[PDB]
Amino acid sequence: IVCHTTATSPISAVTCPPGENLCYRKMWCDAFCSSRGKVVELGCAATCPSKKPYEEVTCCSTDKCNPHPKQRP
Amino acid sequence: ASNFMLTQPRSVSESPGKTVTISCTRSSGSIGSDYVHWYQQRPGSSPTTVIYEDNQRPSGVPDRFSGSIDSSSNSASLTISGLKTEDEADYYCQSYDRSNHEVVFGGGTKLTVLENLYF
Amino acid sequence: QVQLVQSGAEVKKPGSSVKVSCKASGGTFSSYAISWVRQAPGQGLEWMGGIIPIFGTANYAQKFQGRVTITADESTSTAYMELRSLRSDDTAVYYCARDNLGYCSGGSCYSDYYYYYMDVWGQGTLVTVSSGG
Repeated sequence: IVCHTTATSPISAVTCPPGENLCYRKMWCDAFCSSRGKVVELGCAATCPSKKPYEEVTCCSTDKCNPHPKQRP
Repeated sequence: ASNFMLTQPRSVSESPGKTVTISCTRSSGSIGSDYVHWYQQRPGSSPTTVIYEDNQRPSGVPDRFSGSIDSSSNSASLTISGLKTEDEADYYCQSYDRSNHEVVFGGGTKLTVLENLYF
Repeated sequence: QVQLVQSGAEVKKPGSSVKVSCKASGGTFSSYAISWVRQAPGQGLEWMGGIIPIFGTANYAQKFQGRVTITADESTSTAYMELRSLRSDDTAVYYCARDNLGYCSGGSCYSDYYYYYMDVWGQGTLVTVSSGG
């Protein structure tokens, strides 16, 4: 699977490592949420990441299915 | 389609050692819905920040500079106490219009330090 | 203590274009946005737009949409403002300026554009446009 990642500069799409067949999006507010919106982490995973309180995590299983909001139709 | 306006006085004048206040009034929408920052610009120089995020002071900026917000007048204010001749400069407020996704600048205030004493 | 260093003053005929550059010290734009702000003679600051290289996206003020192009090359740590179809109202000092609040850290990034305060400013570039057109 190819997933979007926020770990690169510029943000980019990457082929996920072996055994990581999901893309994920994890989002939470920081103190600038009211202006910059939520912080978003995008990447690859074997199992859909666990979420702490006030975090949102959603996974998907098709190529490039987890775009950053500013790179999403 | 038009951005909101930030209106400042064109000119403010005062003697050294006094306190001066420069206001920045938002024409539409609430002043508190978006941060207001303030820049100083001396002649022939680039702007520098004196107040950011309504009332925060960058390192290096003297404590004589402070910022505040007044919801009832829908305005932000830059206050300079103990005015010094070196404070003569243009000052601009700045905020952001979320509807149009644009930075908004106030029109600028020229601060002049009076040389004689008046009453 | 990043600095932004801009190209030099230019004098242009009406209808021509100018491309002003803005070189960041330190070899990178990181996750910062760079805006272009201009100041016509004796007038106030005016935002033209900005660019966030880490997202590959630019934002424009409606007044300049389609006539200005703002770009940046991370590999040469240089940002640019190309303003076309120059006219007398474009005589101004043009500044580049960094948004103090980066868009990314620790492998995650903010979701929305929001132009915060401008901490580091270039020295400005005067562009003078002759009359007519």
